[PDB]
Amino acid sequence: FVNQHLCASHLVEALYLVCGERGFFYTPKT
Amino acid sequence: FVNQHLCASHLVEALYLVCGERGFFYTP
Amino acid sequence: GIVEQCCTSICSLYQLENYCN
Amino acid sequence: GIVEQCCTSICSLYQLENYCN
Repeated sequence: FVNQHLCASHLVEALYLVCGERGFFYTPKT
Repeated sequence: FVNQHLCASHLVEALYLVCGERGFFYTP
Repeated sequence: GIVEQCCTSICSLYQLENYCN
Repeated sequence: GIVEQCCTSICSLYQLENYCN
C-alpha cells in the first residue's frame, strides 16, 4: 500500500506540484 | 487603523478558540 | 504556513481551521 | 507546521494546499 506520509524531499516536491504558479514558503522547523 | 493580523499570543489564542476540542500543534 | 498567512498577511476562518488537529 | 501535518501525520490535499503562497 503506498506510504501516505509526505516527508523531506517528497514533501517539498508535493508542494511544488500542488502550488503551481502560486509558489510556496517551505519552512520545516515551524 | 484597526489591525486584522493575528500574531504571537493572539495567533495561539485564535487557534485555541477555533480548534476547540480538536486541539492543535503550534511552534513559534 | 500559519505565520505568513495569518500574521504577515490576513487569513480567513477556513484557512485558520485547516491548521487544527 | 507542514511536517507535523503531512509527514508525522497524514494530510488532505486542502491541508497541504493551505501551505501555498
